[PDB]
Amino acid sequence: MKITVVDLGNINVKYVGENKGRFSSKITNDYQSYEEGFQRVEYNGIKTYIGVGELSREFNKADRDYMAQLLYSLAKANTADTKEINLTLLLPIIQMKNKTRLIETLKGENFKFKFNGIDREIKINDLMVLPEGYASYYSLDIENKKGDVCILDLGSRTINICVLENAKIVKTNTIKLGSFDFYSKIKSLENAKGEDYIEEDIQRLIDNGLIKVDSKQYIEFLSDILNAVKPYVNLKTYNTIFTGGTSLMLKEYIEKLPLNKFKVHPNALTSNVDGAMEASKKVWN
Amino acid sequence: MKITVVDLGNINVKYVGENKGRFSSKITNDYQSYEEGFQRVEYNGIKTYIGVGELSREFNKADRDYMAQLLYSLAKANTADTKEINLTLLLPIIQMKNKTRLIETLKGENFKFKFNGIDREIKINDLMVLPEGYASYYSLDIENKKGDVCILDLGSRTINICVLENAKIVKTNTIKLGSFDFYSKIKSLENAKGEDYIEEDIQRLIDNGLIKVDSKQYIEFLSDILNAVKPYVNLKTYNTIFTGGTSLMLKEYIEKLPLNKFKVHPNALTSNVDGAMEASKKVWN
Amino acid sequence: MKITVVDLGNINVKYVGENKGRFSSKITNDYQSYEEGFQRVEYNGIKTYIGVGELSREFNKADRDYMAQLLYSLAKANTADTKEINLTLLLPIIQMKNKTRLIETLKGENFKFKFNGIDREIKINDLMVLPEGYASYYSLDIENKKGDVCILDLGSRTINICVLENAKIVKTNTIKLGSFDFYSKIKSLENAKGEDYIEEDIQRLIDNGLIKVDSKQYIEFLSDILNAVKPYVNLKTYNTIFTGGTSLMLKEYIEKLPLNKFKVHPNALTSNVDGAMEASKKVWN
Amino acid sequence: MKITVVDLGNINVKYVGENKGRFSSKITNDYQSYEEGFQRVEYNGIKTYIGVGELSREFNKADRDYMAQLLYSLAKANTADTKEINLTLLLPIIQMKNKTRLIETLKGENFKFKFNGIDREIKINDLMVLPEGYASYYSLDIENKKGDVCILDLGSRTINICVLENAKIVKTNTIKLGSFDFYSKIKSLENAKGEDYIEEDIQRLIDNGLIKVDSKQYIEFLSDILNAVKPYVNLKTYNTIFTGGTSLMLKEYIEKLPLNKFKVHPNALTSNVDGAMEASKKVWN
Amino acid sequence: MKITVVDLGNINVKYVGENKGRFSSKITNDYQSYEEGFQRVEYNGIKTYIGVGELSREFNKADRDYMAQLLYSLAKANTADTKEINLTLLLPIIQMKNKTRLIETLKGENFKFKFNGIDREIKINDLMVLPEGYASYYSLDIENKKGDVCILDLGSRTINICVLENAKIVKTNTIKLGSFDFYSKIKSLENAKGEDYIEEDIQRLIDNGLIKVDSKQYIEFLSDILNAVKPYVNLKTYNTIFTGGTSLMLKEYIEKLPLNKFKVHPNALTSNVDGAMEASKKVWN
Ligand SMILES: Nc1nc2c(ncn2[C@@H]2O[C@H](COP(=O)(O)OP(=O)(O)O)[C@@H](O)[C@H]2O)c(=O)[nH]1
Ligand SMILES: Nc1nc2c(ncn2[C@@H]2O[C@H](COP(=O)(O)OP(=O)(O)O)[C@@H](O)[C@H]2O)c(=O)[nH]1
Ligand SMILES: Nc1nc2c(ncn2[C@@H]2O[C@H](COP(=O)(O)OP(=O)(O)O)[C@@H](O)[C@H]2O)c(=O)[nH]1
Ligand SMILES: Nc1nc2c(ncn2[C@@H]2O[C@H](COP(=O)(O)OP(=O)(O)O)[C@@H](O)[C@H]2O)c(=O)[nH]1
Ligand SMILES: Nc1nc2c(ncn2[C@@H]2O[C@H](COP(=O)(O)OP(=O)(O)O)[C@@H](O)[C@H]2O)c(=O)[nH]1
Ligand SMILES: [Mg+2]
Ligand SMILES: [Mg+2]
Ligand SMILES: [Mg+2]
Ligand SMILES: [Mg+2]
Ligand SMILES: [Mg+2]
Repeated sequence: MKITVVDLGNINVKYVGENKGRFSSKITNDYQSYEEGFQRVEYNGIKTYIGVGELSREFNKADRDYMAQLLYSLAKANTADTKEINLTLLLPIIQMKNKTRLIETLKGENFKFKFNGIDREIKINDLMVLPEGYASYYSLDIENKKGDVCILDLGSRTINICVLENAKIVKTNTIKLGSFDFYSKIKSLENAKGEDYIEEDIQRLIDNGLIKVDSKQYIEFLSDILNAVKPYVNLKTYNTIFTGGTSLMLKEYIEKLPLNKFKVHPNALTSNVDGAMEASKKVWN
Repeated sequence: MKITVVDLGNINVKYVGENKGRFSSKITNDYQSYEEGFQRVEYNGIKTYIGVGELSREFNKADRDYMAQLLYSLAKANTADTKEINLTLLLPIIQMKNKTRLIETLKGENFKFKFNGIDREIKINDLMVLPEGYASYYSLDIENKKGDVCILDLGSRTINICVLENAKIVKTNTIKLGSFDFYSKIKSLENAKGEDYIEEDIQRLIDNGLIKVDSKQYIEFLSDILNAVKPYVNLKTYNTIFTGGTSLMLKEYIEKLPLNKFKVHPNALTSNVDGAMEASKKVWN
Repeated sequence: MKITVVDLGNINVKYVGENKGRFSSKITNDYQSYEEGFQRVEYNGIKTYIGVGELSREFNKADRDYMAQLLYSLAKANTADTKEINLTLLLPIIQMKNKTRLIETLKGENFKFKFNGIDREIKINDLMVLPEGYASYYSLDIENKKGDVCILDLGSRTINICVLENAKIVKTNTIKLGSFDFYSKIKSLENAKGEDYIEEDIQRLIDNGLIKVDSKQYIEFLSDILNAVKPYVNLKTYNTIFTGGTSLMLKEYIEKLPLNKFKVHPNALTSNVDGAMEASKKVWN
Repeated sequence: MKITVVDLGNINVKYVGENKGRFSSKITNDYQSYEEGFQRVEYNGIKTYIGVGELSREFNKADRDYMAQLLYSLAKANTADTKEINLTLLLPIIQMKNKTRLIETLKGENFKFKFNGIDREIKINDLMVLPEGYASYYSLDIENKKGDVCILDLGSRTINICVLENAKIVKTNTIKLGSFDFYSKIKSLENAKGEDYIEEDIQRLIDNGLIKVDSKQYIEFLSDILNAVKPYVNLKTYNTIFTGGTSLMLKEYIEKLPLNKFKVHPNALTSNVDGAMEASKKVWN
Repeated sequence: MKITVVDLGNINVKYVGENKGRFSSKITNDYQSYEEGFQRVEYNGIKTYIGVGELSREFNKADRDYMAQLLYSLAKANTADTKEINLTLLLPIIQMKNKTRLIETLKGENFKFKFNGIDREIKINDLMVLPEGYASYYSLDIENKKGDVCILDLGSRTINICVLENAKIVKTNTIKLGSFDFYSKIKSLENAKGEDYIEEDIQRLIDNGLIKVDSKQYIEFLSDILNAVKPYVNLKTYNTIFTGGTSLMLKEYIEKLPLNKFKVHPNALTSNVDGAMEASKKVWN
């Protein structure tokens, strides 16, 4: 009946159902004393405190314990009364076969969990999966659908390329690259001097003004994500729709490019989710 | 019972049966993840995603894996219920003997294939073959049949000449030339500067306004396709019927010629198919 | 006085001067702590660690920062005492005009650089440029020069065709294709399952026995590089000289072809360099 | 002052001045990257690379862009110092009136051109024109001049007949036929099987041993060029002087004919040029 | 003359010279009455009792009072007679520049100290520094040097990764993680109940059987140190050499991994020291 979309992501989880929103992908099974005060979920006796701790850098995200974050998002989006829903997950455009390993464990499965002590249960009627990037196309404006575009989802570790002709995909590819490698690069020189920073506590430092990131350190990352797309796409052609949070981290610089036709998608952070929302409406409704 | 006509072509496939239409000749056996979203066919365990990828530039088109495109066209034209049909293929006017190598593999053969996952089967009662150009004559209007005409099919790589006297052919020839060489010429100067274009993604660029093709670049191609026909035909004589997609690419210029009597065939893209359709009606029906 | 030849290439750099040799085209500007242990060069304050990192997939290789690799090759080939030399670079056969943008920045220019901390300087008397493929002809044996041959340089991303009549070139063309697309194809299915491989760390895997490349995966690449040469050359004619590293990657299979006269050039990896070496001798000496 | 003779021909250009010689009639305006390496001429901003490309099959050779080949021959025959010369062109024996359209554009005209980058200029004092065949008579030996002969110039597409009584012409005619039609005939069956040959790259194949031309395929061409001369000449009468390159292509067979008196002209390839050379000497000198 | 190697470490000091050995990194400046009975060193009037007390958790170990432990190790390794030696210290692979701040204070410096009341003096001819991990490669067996390996030094707080191709390093990185965080995790739940344990007195408890460490508490730490290496290395590739004491704390579990090729280095505790010993021999001797 109700429909929900969950982009697990590697550093941010983005859910949209009856109530939309997002949070961080950090998950930790470590023991914690002041449980009342964290965001936590206990599934079949194992507890996880979300929003803090490690990052689960594992690739191939159909097996990276996509477990407590999913239920937490389901609880946070819908309400306690809801029992049966329809899930529309978003896997990368190169790992779409892994849905076989994904449906077998979720479809027609009843999940009971605490969600901060207020225990509840939820079932899913049917599961659905879409590739990242492709979904963001549907959220796109009509003016861009007609032409030949190139959805370029710049994730945290995955760049997903989906070249769309007049309402038909042509090229579909994935590249291992994103903001995470940039964070590793920054820490490679920061931790070197005397410090102890890591990939998780390094974006907040830039936000709060401790890491003096030079203007050209972003230019290098731009030219590195564009020296990995030439074999598959010519950006001057194929009017582009930059999406993903990484785009907003470089929006002030992506607009100063020698590209003849392009744009940065509005609400890029939630585009891949909103488009999948439309698609789910089209299918079930 | 039912009749179908399939012009495989080198850059466009054109089929006409219960439901007419066309598509691109691009075929690729490359692995693709998001299979659901492409147009695909799996024959005896080998899969092909049609409409994207390579071009299969091989000449002598009786052996260029005329395999998945044919079945895809058969499925797209007729319906799932249909089992037995009559095929009327169109080989060039110089490769008509190769029908021997063509009939032996198709006549009385049952073909089973997926066609985007909805597996089906089809048999062909008898196979028939006609030369390109000659067939387009039958689709021609009556006013032109009476006179002495010269069907000039300007394909992508083959110019087929069929000189018809009063309902009887006289001269029959094939020339290696067409729009593909023009595309190669354009890329020879475009890719030279800094670019990476190829023969496949170069027509769309002209359509979408990135390649500033000069007016005389078409004039050169016209005079090059006419400096290859003088030995066999004098165009001023033999009222001509330009056909093939290449003609429409030059219709605005072919009409400004110093030729005493000529025309560009209407629906030239599908003339060679419609005429063969009439001929098949005449034979079986 | 001294003469040097440098084929920058896209995945391998090949230099021949007083001391010949080669290395990888990988270049990275990323900060590195243990500088002593890498191969590095600092030019006008920007440092580059060669042999590791990215690949610089940019086409039109007259602008792809052909900068630190060139000086590194110059230092590694000649000795510290040498000051003035003559450079004979090798551009592709379709980008030979870009020498205008190449000579203006190098001719009569003194370059000072570190080369692993032992700072030195070097000047070049005059610059010279030759097209890829054509140069490899001169390294060829006499038995093949007399006839009508077709130098077919199968690079990593560029196939360069130079058809030579009796000591005179006829056809000259470039095609965007090579081993890099094959690596992308392999990773398209390897990274799909659960892995994280990329075009750079994928050949070593084949060498060390982790990627079970099927025998027909090479056959597909052969027939794909031969379905891109028919319009320009008929391989049965024009006795062929396969060159480039890609040929050695397929030497065991290129010899089982239905071609009437052909061969795989010995030391194909360095043929395009040795031939240019002869030509430079002829010109200056 | 100096004198030059230029037989443009349809497949071979033959010039004789201070330095004699010949080359191929192939001309192409197509863009080419490695300009240094071809034989090229740029006239008033349009460039042509001679010796490669198309063939310019147009008849009535007073308008077939007789433009870059002429200047190239002039430059190659004479030297850079020469400024004013006397031209003696050779039109067919049926198109001798077209000299009106030829003199108006050349006489007293200064032509400036590059000739492979070494720009130069040249003027012509007066222009002269002679018919093909007739000129070859003057190069003939004295033993044949006295009698009643029949100059039979077997060109590539034109057979020129000039019947000479005792130093006076009687019959003068032209026939559309020659080696080009034979090449078209050969390709009509070669390209049919699977191949892609054309009239331009088909003689070299015979020379290099790929086309197994049967002995009687030449006999058919002989009897076809002799079934087109009976109405105008009886070959048994009128002791004949076969000239033109086509004769050398059939010299081994023309000598086995049932003709009472005949011969194949020595240096037939250059006879029509040498005779015109004598005539020019007679007129101006 | 004599050579010594000192790995200060964060929880263990490891020295190798004329006499090898190790001890604990605990250092305390606190006053102690029964001085005779402890291991102590007094430098320029400040005394330190080694092997007991605090731990000096400071990172960037080029400034963490690397002072009394160093001299104590020097005295314990060599003998009283020795005056001049050569030091080969081991900094992490990300803090190798700090050698600048290290050499300035030690090179050519005479140090006088008590060493349990028997005052003595020592000078160092020259100082040398190597990165952790890289040094352990030299102690490795020949069978592993030839291949492409990945030295993975699992320290107490630092994981040092050095990817070695055929005798050449490629990737060099440091990660803040190790056994110390595991000890903090254990105490987080032990001290919670009623206890007062700390990171220093918690390993001995496991050894002596008071802390019932579950088998999966080590598995969590394994998967946490492997969820921090995927971005930089794929462990299935790059045959690995686990080193550092942490490896021995998990040797019984590291061998049950789904890794295709790996091993735990013998004498892992002293590998990083022995390899540096070889390197020092190579350089000075
Ligand atoms: N400057 C800026 N950056 C943002 C904002 N929101 C997200 N980002 C960046 O976008 C990245 C999130 O990547 P994400 O789209 O979640 O990757 P995914 O989880 O793999 O899909 C983070 O690294 C952020 O730095 C924002 O509001 N401002
Ligand atoms: N301008 C224009 N060109 C067209 C159109 N349809 C087809 N063409 C051109 O016609 C060519 C197709 O050639 P085709 O007839 O399929 O060759 P064949 O496959 O060998 O028979 C393409 O290169 C197109 O550029 C059209 O609607 N407009
Ligand atoms: N099997 C094998 N392959 C090789 C060898 N050397 C080079 N190659 C292949 O040749 C390719 C190098 O292409 P290259 O000639 O450098 O392209 P270019 O840089 O554009 O000129 C690589 O992808 C290698 O896989 C060899 O010794 N054995
Ligand atoms: N066997 C042979 N044939 C030749 C030779 N030279 C020229 N030919 C033939 O002669 C023809 C040239 O015809 P040509 O006299 O130039 O015709 P034109 O240009 O119209 O005057 C070519 O088709 C060649 O096959 C030769 O040395 N040997
Ligand atoms: N089980 C076991 N563990 C050991 C042994 N020796 C050392 N360890 C562990 O290894 C760790 C020492 O780490 P270390 O290599 O000194 O880190 P570093 O000082 O930063 O280089 C300690 O936490 C010990 O628990 C041993 O013999 N047995
Ligand atoms: Mg994403
Ligand atoms: Mg056609
Ligand atoms: Mg190359
Ligand atoms: Mg002639
Ligand atoms: Mg250590």
